[PDB]
Amino acid sequence: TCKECRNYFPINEEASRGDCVRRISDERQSYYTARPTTEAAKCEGCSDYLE
Amino acid sequence: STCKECRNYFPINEEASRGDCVRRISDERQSYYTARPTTEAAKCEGCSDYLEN
Amino acid sequence: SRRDEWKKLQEEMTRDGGEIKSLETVPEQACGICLNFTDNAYGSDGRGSCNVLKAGSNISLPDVIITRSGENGYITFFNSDAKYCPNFERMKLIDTDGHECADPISRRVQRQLSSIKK
Amino acid sequence: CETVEELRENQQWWWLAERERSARLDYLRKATWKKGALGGNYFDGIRLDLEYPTLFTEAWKKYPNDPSMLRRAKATAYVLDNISIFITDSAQLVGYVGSAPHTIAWRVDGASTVNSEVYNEPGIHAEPEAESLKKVAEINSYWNGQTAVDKVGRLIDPEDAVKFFSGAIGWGTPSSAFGYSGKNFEYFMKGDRAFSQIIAEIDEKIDEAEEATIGTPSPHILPLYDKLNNWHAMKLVLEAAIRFAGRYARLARVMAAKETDEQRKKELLRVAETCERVPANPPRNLQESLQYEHFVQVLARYEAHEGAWPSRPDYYHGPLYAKDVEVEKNITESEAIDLVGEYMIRCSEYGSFSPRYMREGLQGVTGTFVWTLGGVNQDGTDACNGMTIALLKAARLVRVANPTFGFRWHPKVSNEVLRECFECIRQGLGYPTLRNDPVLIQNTMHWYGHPLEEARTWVHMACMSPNPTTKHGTSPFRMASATMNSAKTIEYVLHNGYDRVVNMQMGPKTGDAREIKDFEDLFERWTVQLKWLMNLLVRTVNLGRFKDPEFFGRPFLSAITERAVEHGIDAVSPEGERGNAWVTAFTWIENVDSMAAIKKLVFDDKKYTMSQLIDALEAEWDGYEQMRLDFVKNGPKWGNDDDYVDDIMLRCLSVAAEHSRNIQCTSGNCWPILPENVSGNIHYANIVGALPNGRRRGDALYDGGVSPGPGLDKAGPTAVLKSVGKIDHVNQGRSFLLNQRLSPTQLAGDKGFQLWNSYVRTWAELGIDHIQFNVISDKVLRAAQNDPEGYQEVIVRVAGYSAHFIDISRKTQDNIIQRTVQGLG
Amino acid sequence: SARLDYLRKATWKKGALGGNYFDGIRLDLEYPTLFTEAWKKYPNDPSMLRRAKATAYVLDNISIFITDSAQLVGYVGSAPHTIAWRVDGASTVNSEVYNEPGIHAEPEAESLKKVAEINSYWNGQTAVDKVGRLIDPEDAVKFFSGAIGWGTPSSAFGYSGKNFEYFMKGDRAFSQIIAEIDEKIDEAEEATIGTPSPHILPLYDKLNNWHAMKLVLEAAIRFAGRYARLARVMAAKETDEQRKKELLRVAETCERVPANPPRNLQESLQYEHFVQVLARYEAHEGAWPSRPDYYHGPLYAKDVEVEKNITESEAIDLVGEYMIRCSEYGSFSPRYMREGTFVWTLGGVNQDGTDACNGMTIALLKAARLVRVANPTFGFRWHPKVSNEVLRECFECIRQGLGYPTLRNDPVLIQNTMHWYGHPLEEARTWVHMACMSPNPTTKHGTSPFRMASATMNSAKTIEYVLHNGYDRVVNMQMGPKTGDAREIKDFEDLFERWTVQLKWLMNLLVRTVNLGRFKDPEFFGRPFLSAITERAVEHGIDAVSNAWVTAFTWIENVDSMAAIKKLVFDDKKYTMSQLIDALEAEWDGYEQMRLDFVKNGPKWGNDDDYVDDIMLRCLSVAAEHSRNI
Amino acid sequence: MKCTECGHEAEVMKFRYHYNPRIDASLSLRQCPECQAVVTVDELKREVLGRMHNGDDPWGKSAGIENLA
Ligand SMILES: O=C(O)/C=C/C(=O)O
Ligand code: SF4
Ligand code: SF4
Ligand code: SF4
Ligand SMILES: [Fe+3]
Repeated sequence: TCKECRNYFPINEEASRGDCVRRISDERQSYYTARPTTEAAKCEGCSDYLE
Repeated sequence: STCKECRNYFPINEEASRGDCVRRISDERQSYYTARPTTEAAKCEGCSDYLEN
Repeated sequence: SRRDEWKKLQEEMTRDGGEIKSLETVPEQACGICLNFTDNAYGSDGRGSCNVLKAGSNISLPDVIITRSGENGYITFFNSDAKYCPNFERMKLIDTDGHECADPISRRVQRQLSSIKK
Repeated sequence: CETVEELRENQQWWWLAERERSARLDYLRKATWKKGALGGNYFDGIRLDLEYPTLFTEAWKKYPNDPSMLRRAKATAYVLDNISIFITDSAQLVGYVGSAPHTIAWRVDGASTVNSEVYNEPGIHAEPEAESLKKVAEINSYWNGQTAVDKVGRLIDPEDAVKFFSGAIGWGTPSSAFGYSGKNFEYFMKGDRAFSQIIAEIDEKIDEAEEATIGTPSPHILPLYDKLNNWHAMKLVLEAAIRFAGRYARLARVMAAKETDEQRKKELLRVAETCERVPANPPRNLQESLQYEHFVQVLARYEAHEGAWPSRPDYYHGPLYAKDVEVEKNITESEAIDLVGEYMIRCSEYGSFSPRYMREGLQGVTGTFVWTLGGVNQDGTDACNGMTIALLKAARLVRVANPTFGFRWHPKVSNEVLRECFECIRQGLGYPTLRNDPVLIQNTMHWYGHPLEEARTWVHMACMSPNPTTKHGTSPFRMASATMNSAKTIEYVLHNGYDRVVNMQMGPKTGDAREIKDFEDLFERWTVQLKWLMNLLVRTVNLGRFKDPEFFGRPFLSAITERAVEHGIDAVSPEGERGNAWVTAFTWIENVDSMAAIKKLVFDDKKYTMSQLIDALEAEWDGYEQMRLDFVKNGPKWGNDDDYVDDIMLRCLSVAAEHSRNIQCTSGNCWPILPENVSGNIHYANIVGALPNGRRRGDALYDGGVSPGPGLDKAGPTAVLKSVGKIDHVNQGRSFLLNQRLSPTQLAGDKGFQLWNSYVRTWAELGIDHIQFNVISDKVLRAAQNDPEGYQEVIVRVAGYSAHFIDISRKTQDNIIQRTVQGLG
Repeated sequence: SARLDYLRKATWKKGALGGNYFDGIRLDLEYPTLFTEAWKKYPNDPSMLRRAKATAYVLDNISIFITDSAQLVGYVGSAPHTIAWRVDGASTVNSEVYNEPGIHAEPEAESLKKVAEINSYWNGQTAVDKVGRLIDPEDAVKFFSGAIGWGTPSSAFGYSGKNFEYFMKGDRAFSQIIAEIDEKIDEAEEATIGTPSPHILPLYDKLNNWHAMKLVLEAAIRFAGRYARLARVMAAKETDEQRKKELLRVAETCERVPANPPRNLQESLQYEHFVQVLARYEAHEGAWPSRPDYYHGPLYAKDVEVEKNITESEAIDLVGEYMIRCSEYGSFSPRYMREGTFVWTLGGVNQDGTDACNGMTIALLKAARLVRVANPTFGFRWHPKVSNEVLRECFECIRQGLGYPTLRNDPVLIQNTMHWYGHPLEEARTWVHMACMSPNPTTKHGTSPFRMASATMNSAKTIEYVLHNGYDRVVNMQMGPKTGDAREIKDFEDLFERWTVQLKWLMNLLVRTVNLGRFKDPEFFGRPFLSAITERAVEHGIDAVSNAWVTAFTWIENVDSMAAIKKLVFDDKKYTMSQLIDALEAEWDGYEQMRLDFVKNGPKWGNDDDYVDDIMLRCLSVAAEHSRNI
Repeated sequence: MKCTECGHEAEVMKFRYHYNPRIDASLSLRQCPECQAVVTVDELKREVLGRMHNGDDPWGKSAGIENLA
């Protein structure tokens, strides 16, 4: 799921909830982005998942 | 057939398509007449009160 | 904050939606046949209160939360399933007669409960 | 067997009236399906109407974007177009709320709780029980959540919503969906204005509004657009009403074609012509006037529940009755009596589904329908005429329980009218209920500041409360839905504001009981509880009335009131209306009787400590029966001309009146209290626990608002009159219900009227506003209890309304039988 | 500086060239999707409370980003390249979003499927749809036909004024506003459980409004906390010490503001950018009223000149990056509206009225010079005693050709505001540029909460209606009032009377539509966040937006035609009155010689000819009085 | 107490209390928990005497002039 992913980060040691961090490089600028994630959620059709 | 052939159908006007289905109901307490709008083009289908001619 | 407490109680009272779809049958062990159930008098919608359980209890989930220490009773409906409630007890006298005025303690006037003989 | 002479000699009145009435009246009386509730259940043959809810839901879904009142207008227009309409075999007056005579109407958007009760109600669904319940569930699924009462509950403070709808302290619904409204008879019932004239006025207003909104842009035209929609809605519904009448006319003509009897054909043609005339044009004869009023009421009841029937038939049908029967003799007196009796029967036939508190609180009646008789004109002269005599005779002939009469008695009432009212009372109808007209005029003027001329036109709103029918006097909302269970105040003083029924802390923690030092502390605690209850109920009803135009909307009522038509506002809007709001107080006597018992046995006798009293009340007099008997017998009771209790009663009324003057309605008027019980003394019989006056939970509360308890009074009727007379009816309260019972043997014969007239003079000289009488033997009621096979026309006055004996619940029957049989003399 | 160069090079311009976006710009779909889901969640809530809950849900679940060298955070959109969409602004806007090419992602089929589903849900439930339904059906069909003009009569588009004195003095932040709202809510709750009276009846919906006002600020604070978490994560990833310090400072800034009043210059700038961004998550907000040099003044002066907390060049760097963050914002606009510009005000006078100009004016000028953004154009407010160095810097900046500052004559503008508004003298000093020609003070009572979108009037269709008796060939409909047949006239004065009776109806149509929209928009389109940051709305617990002037389009071609018709047809008699009608019905087809004559000797505007200026003055004067009447 | 119809021998509280028409007298209606029959009870001395039928009037009246107890 999310827990094993490289970019998933827990908000706090005791919080199951994380924020997903994706490093994205656009034509003109590279930037970070975050989106909430519940950490129990299936990776399912996630193309950005990393080991 | 349709509401046209039913004995319980009465057109509101001699030219108008719309009419009233008028039926006589009997209860254990009373008997009365009930009127209900009908388009005269609707098929009888599952109408248990339909009576031709 | 009393506002949050009364909002929680009101939201528990308005148990509408899928639960309204559930009214067709009553479970084998229902709140409506429990001895600790006090039926509502404002309407026959099936709402009520619990004399034993209190405040934010919960009996729907398998891991029931039982809080017997509180100020306000637990809002239960006549068709709520009681197979997971520790304190459930089948009441010995069910007055299904609906031709008499409301008795919250011992009268059940709902249609579904009309066939529940003791 | 059962000959007229024998029936008169043996004092039977139901079978005598059956014998007396004509064939048409007998058929129409036996053709009515009773719409009352036996306990919480309707009559066995009654069925729930699915035609009106299905049609209303289908039409309502078609216009999601329309405003509430315009959308309701369109929906009810579609319903009136497509609903089944019927005419009984021997009916001269047409009109009904439903699709069949044996069927009650369902208020779809009244409340989600009401819809759930509809689904849960046994025996009111059609033969395909699975299919009928499936349709009901399909309706409920759509209508669950977006209901006006749900909006009110979500808007008010959550504590108020939880406690109000808990069913322990309130007996009302804060919306126009359930309740009633006042009819502006001065607008649509003066012989110059009918639906066509109102439509013309609305058209003129729409024309000027559209001209304003099509020309120069100024802020004054900004509020016009909503007004336009309102006006359109009103006009639309009015047009639908005309079309509705047209439908009946067409049906009548069709029936006239089929009939092979010349007289019935002639009557059907007359009915067709009547329905073609009214409500479009002002009535020209008696039948057209009756049909016009019945049409207005039926359309109003299609609009909403309308649990009361406010009308003054002898004052507005009086001119046309005088023109027809007396001035030019178009129709004989017998035909006039036939028309009036069948009009009353048509009034009784109305039935609708109401919440459980309304169903149990109104045993045997869909609602309380009171028609005002007698009175005075706006000038002040006697307003009684031959139409009043006709109405009294018709009521005696038909013996219909639900439509009752409130007679506005004034000193110059003609003796023949008093004799007819006494004859109606003596037959056991329970009505007319004599009302002291001058003190009621003064009461209206003092409370709401109505002008004298407007106040003279008052009619009963539901049971007791006067309400003028003028342009500003009339009230369009049931502000009395702030009903209170008065016993709750004293029960919360003794239980620290905790209620066992709802398992919730209801009242404020005025202080722990069991330690009240002196009577002053207890009275202060009771004052705190009473003020809390009044504030809660009045705030809830005030917000309901304020938000009703947006939540519910009423096109027809706004269409038939001068205020709304003139200003384009909704009817229930307080824009130009005098408040005329009051609080009803159920079981008021219990508070003062408990006060008396405590003040006597605890503080002034030291017979019992407060600890023993509280322990006995917690144990509900179990193992303390001797203590309960001591509290009943030794404790002085109201209605015995004893200053010990009467002073406490006056003090309670004084503090209540002071608080009423403090609080204000949506219009800024006062909130006087009205002691009365109806059948609420039985609905709440299990909601109020043991009290120091000797009651036990499950016992019935006291019958009337200010009447003595069952058997508690011992001095006699004169002492009751004197005790009630100590109340200043003009100042202390809005009105006070005084139920009483008279022995049929005493009232029989020549001298019965003289005794009744002496009692009436005594009642009037003491300034008592209201009196009621119940004249029925105990043996007849016991026989009806044993077997209801023949006693289908036995009527008993319960509290502010009359009902058939074999229809009310067994507990109510046993309690009504127990009332004291006072002896005049 | 290098960071300024990188940030300038890393911006995706949101301006429209030739009336169209650049290729890279894309429409954001995450924001409309989240907003629609949240809207679906709560059907029973009032408009403002429902919008507050929807915006809170969006801010919780929106995708946020921090650029590689960014020192300020906050963006209206899910990515730097995307554009904002006002999903429930107007159904016409939604349909144009569907139609518009080039702003849809690579799965163009799927993206258009999602856009079509969103439009299907929002079709018939938009605020403009409600305004059109409330107006009379004929008026709605005329207005939304597009022949008379294009306008959006709702608060979803328009210009919003910000009560800067309320939340930008330094005393108050979002937490202090939340505390005051809590005080108001507690007082209202106390009232609603007290004595019944008609006075407390309005307080219920007022309580709901206050609840929405509080919810939006809580959501905003959580949004800044999310940005702080992202900053801390990026600090954990990155290794360079300077970028580590910058990211930690960004995290501290996002934690301090908007919850608490700013302590340094960076916190002040970030607080203001957060306020602007959260404002533009609510509606279109076609303008940028803010003035930086005044409300950031004390903090910048304290940090740079008072105590040398930060180096001087870093101030210019931060201001340049602030303007960069200003330029990145953009929302979709209708093609007619896409054809505004974010304008700030510098210099000016204090509340007392003495030399509000400080060192940050110079900082702003230098940052604009090196950054060279086009949209953030700030005009200067010139008092008679401006310091010479400030004007020298302004002239040096104007030399570079940036197009700003556009010096505003401050005293005459002050007197204009004094004369037609009647604001107090001290209030009139503290004014900002709200609309292209409108000033608006930033005090409590002086501030205007919201101004309408100024719908567009086609000043050419009225003449065509006059000469066609109110009938347009473009659309087979009768729109203009039928005054008379153009064939029978008497004089150019009678023709002027017909034109005037057409034009009065045309202008009244737009004025009535905009006025009804302005009246009804509290119920149709609530504004929770705008109400939160205005002192009046917080104090009285009312919706913040509770005169309308319409722009004229193509008014010059009509006066050209009027001059040609007045002089050629009657004064010179070269052509008869019927021939022009017959040529116009054929659209000058087969009448090439007559068309060339009618445009040749028919004088064009700009000839400096008293006869042409005569009709120009007449046509403008007659409309001016009608505008005055309205 | 001892129910007349069946020898259930419960406590006074166990029997379900219906109502007492005469508030000054000590006699009311209670339902046996075993046989569910409605019977008349004498609260003063706490025993059941007879079952209650519809026509019966055990209470009488403590006032009035017509049917006194
Ligand atoms: O609405 C009520 O409860 C009472 C009404 C009345 O007495 O008129
Ligand atoms: S990339 Fe996908 S799997 Fe990895 S944290 Fe983000 S959402 Fe979860
Ligand atoms: S009975 Fe049936 S078929 Fe006949 S008229 Fe009525 S609806 Fe039509
Ligand atoms: S089943 Fe449990 S929750 Fe329900 S009424 Fe009985 S004790 Fe209360
Ligand atoms: Fe037994």
